Formats: sequence, C-alpha cells, structure tokens
Amino acid sequence: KNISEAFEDLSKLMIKAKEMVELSKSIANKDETIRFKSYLLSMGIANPVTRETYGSGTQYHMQLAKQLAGILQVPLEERGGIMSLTEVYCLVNRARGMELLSPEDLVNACKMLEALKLPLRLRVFDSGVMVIELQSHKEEEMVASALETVSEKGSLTSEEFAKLVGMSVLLAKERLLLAEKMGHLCRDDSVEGLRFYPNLFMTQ
Amino acid sequence: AQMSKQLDMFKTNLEEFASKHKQEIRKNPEFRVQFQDMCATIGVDPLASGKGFWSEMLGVGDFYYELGVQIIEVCLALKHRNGGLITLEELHQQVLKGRGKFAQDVSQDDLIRAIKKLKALGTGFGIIPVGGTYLIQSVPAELNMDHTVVLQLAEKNGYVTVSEIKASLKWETERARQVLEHLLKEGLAWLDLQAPGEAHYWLPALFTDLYSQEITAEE
Amino acid sequence: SFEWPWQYRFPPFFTLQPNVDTRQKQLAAWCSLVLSFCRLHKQSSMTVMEAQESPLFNNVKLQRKLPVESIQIVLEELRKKGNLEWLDKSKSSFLIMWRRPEEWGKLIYQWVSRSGQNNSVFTLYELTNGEDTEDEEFHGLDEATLLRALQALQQEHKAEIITVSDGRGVKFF
Amino acid sequence: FEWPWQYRFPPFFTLQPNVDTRQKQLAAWCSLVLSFCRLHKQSSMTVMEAQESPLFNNVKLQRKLPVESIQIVLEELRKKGNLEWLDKSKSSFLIMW
Repeated sequence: KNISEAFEDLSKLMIKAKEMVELSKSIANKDETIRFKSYLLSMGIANPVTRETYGSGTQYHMQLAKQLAGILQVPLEERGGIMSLTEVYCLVNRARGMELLSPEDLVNACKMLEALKLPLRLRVFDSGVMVIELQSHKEEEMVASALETVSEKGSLTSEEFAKLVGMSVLLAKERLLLAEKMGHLCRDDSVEGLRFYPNLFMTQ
Repeated sequence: AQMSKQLDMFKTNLEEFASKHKQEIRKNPEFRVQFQDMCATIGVDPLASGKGFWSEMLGVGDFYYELGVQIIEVCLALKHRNGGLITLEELHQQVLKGRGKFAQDVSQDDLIRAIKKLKALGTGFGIIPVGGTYLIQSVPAELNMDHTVVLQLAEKNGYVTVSEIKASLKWETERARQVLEHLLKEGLAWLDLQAPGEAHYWLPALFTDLYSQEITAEE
Repeated sequence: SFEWPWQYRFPPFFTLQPNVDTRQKQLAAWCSLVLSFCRLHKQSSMTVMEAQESPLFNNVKLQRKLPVESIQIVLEELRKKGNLEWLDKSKSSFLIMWRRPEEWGKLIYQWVSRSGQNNSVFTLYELTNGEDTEDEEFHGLDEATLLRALQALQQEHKAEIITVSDGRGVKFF
Repeated sequence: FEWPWQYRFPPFFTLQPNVDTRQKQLAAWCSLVLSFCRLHKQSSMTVMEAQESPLFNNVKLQRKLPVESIQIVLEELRKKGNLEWLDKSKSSFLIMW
C-alpha cells in the first residue's frame, strides 16, 4: 500500500548517503576541520583514527558539557560527589520529554569537561567503570573513613559496606579495592565471600 | 564549503523520506531491521548521536536512547533477586509491563540493539549467547571464559552440578568448583544441599516466576 | 489473601547459604515470610516441633524442608528483631508477634490521645474487642501481644497496668 | 611451636595482591613452616600431604591455603634454601629445617 514506496526509495536513499561516505574518506589525507566533525556527526560516520588525530570532538558536545555541569551539581552532592556514568545517563534522559542523549553523546561531552575547566570530571577506574565526580571529590581522600568503617565492624564485604554507608555496591567495591591498593585493608577470600579486614600485616 | 553543498542536499531528501514513512519504522519490527542492516554496510550509524540526522528526523534516537533507560531500570529493580543476570525473555516481558498502553511496540531485537549502545557507558552491560537466546549481564564481572561456558551449561536446566560440569566440559574438579565459587560469591547462584545425586547450584536468573517487581522500583 | 514469595518455590531457599551477602538476603526473606504466615493464620503461639512440620518450613511439592538448625537460626533472628519471645524456660515453645509491640502501643496511644480520652481507664477487653475500637488495627489483637504492648508502654511512661472491675486493666497517661 | 597471631587471622590464608602486604605474608608463612617442623619432626612430604596438615588447615576457624598458593610459598622456601624437589615431574618435595 505504502510500504513499497519505502522498500525501494529506501534502497535508493542509501546511494545518496554513500556519496557523502565514499568521498569523505579521501578527505582524510593531507576552524580548520571543525566543520568536518559537525559534517561527520550529522551523518554518523565516525572516524576516530582521523577525527581524534586532528580536531578532538565536536562543539555540540562542548555546548553540552556545560549543560551537564549545571544539571548534575546538586544530584552529585546528594550522592556523595560521585556517580557512575550509567546512573548519570539515567538521571539526564529521564528528566526530558524528547531530544534525549546517546551514550556516545554523554560520553563525549564528558570527555572534555576537564579541558573546559568545569567543576565536574570524568574518571575511569581500572575495572573500566566510568564515573563522574565533583572538583572537590577524591576517592583517595575517602580511604581513611573506609578503613574506619571496616574497623568498627571487624571486617566486611562490598555489599555490607555499601548498605552501611549508603552508597552503591559498584562504588563501594572500588573504594575498598583502592584502600587495599594503598595498604589500608587486606582481603579474606572464601566461600563466605570476599571480606576486607584492616591490614594487620602492616601493623603488629 | 566543498562538502557542505552535498550536506544540505541530503537534509531535504531524508525529510521527505521521513514525512511519508514516519510511523512504519514505529509500527512494524521487521522493517526497522532492514533500515538498520543497510546502514552498517554504508558505514553509518543512525543511533550514534542525537545530532545525527537519522535520529533528528526519523526518531530512532529517542526510541532507543529511551529503551536504554528502561533497560537499566528493569535490571536494577531485579538485580536483588537475580544477581545482575537476566534472560532476554524476562527483560522483554518487564520492559513491556512498564511501557503501558504501548506494551507491544518493542521487540527482542530492539532490546539487544540498545544494550550494544549501553556498552559505551563503560563496563556495565554484557550480552551472553546461550542455547537459543541471550543472557544479559548488567553488573561488572571478569573475563573468565570459564564463566561464560558454565552459564551456557546452566541454561538447560536452570542449575549446574560439579559431576555435570566435569563430564560435559571435560574439566578438572578444582576448575569446576572454582567457577561455582565465583557464581556463589557474585550472587548468581545459590547452593542446594537437598538435591538428588549431589549438590546443585541454581541460578535465580533462570528459574521462571512471573510476578511482582515492586518495592525495588526506587532504583 | 497472602501469596507465597518467589523464594518459597526455589529449591536453594531451603539451604543455609554459605555466601554471606546471600545469607543476609535469605534470612530477611524467611523472617518476612514467617511473620506474614502467622499474620494470615492468626497464630501467635507455636512450638519448635509444631513449627518444624508446618507447610511454612516444608514445601512438600518442591520436596525441600528447612532443617532444624537453620530454623533455630531464623527464630533467633526474629527474637532479636523483637518479633519473637521464648516463653518456656528451655527454648522450645514461643510467642510470635507479626508486628512489634512498640509500634502496637504507639498506635494504641495515638488512638487514646485523639479520642478525648487521654486521662482514663480501660479494661483489656474494651481495647481489643470494644465498640469504640472496631475500626482500629489493634482490634482482634491476641491477649499476649496486647500485654507486651502495654508492658512496653508502661516501661516508657505512658501506661500503668491495673486490675479494674473484676479483671485485668490499664490506665493511660 | 605456639601458633602465631596470623594463624588466627583469616586473610592470612588468602594470598594478598598488595605487594607490600604479600611480602610480610609470604615471610610469615616461611617463618611458620620452618618453625612447625619441630612438632611433627618430619622434614619432607608432598603437595597433597600438606593439604590435610594443621600448618595449612585451620578447622576451628575456616579456610585453608589453596593448593595453587602452596606452590608460591614453596618456591620462596626453596630459593631460601630449606628445599629441593626430588623429581622432575613436578610433585613431592624435601623441606629441611
């Protein structure tokens, strides 16, 4: 009825795009190419090993990075100055009718928060877990209180610690692994689970 | 402006394309795949960005980017029963239960589409092939290919057993027991000492119960 | 109409789980279930032997039952959470109170206070079964839970338990 | 001789991944195995022999030193002296004093 208007004129549509594709990969070899990134982003032809060789990301992403600094400031405070990116991606798209954010979007905006001197900052843990934190937050500085919590309870798993301190299980794991890295906690790994204890080896 | 001429060309071709074929992509699953599968041949991604034209005019962005939020939330509401593992079936069943008067518009393929984009948020989500469906992991765990293989073996009965691990995978006893240990430490398996033959390790992620999901709606 | 929880139908639920984060979870689920099974069957008093055989700790169809040691464990959890009292010198028969006496005596106080009856006397019977109450939560509350209630209310500073007409009484402050 | 505070410390039976901590751990383990061989007197055995021995297995507490981890403390216990492997097929050892 009107699907055959699609299936065909769709097959043709691709040719039209393909031209912008084919003759833009040749454009790789030699605002400079800023307009080229805006040219690329609109298509959806990513080109990291040329794009991020010269011209980093997009100015749209930039306009967006400052958006989020305002958006997240208080929610961050409420959550102890740190959120995983996936909690952030929810916080942001849920508070919107339409024109939402792709995971790449939010990620790319986040990627330049630093060069932009805005108060938030994207970190990546060695687990590969991406996170956002306020200018004033350092996990390194939180490690004392983690050790204090473990000692008041004898020892504890990631889950237990998360419940007591009111933080997510993910972020508690990182916090305790870090305190271990720094020699404040040792580990007791059993069937009972992976418990953290004060590092009595580095005392006594 | 050597390239920008052909840029505005494309804008107006697509907009027309949209105007008479809007709700089709939104109305039948089979048609979505077509449009999508051709894009990856070209070397374009309609879902890459909200500043993409494809998303701006077709609305494939706000459909999928939204599907991700919903997928995140279902997994969290459920993560306490099941450990961070859900079948693609139950995920589907739940995303629909929470979509409302539009409780059909999403397919299994749509879900998998969305998780693939979620992977860019960093370690978090993962898709695991089993028998004839997929398991979705929503909390981090490590590479152990040994962990995948057991998941795949578990899938046929909802549980697994050392004797069964050794015979099917031709593995050493310590190696089976070690992966079992991981399943317990992560909350993905619970032990059962009243099972015929020897201890069974059952995964709540499998195991059909079709009920409730409230109290944990608070993320 | 009380429903059984998903755990009840899951074989493992019936084994003390060795992983400690799972066990916390297992036991919060057992506690929630005992309390709500009693609340439904209107029982306030059972024995260890008496319980051991209920369909509470024995899914006959699933062919699993919660061992005695493990139940002694959940009973002890309830006891310290405030819901269970042992009432026999040697740990064998017990009082089971689906809501805590503290919350009880509080609701009861609220009802007394927003009644215009703040300085006066009540028989035990009147509070649980009276015309005045009927529409409160404590109507039909078994005598023992009612005592603990007023006994908690006494221990604070809000009630004294008396002796009234020809019976068991309580003055509210 | 008399059991050291570590032997009552659960994390002592998991190899610590922190290098400072592992040293102190690894050391304390050497100090104990060389110390224990006075009570039982015997000075030699195999991998499996130690697995059910009280020096590696605390029952009143819980957990034991994983077989894999036994091979680490042994290597150090050989490259300290006080050990040799008596076969080239990798199993069974000679722990001195």
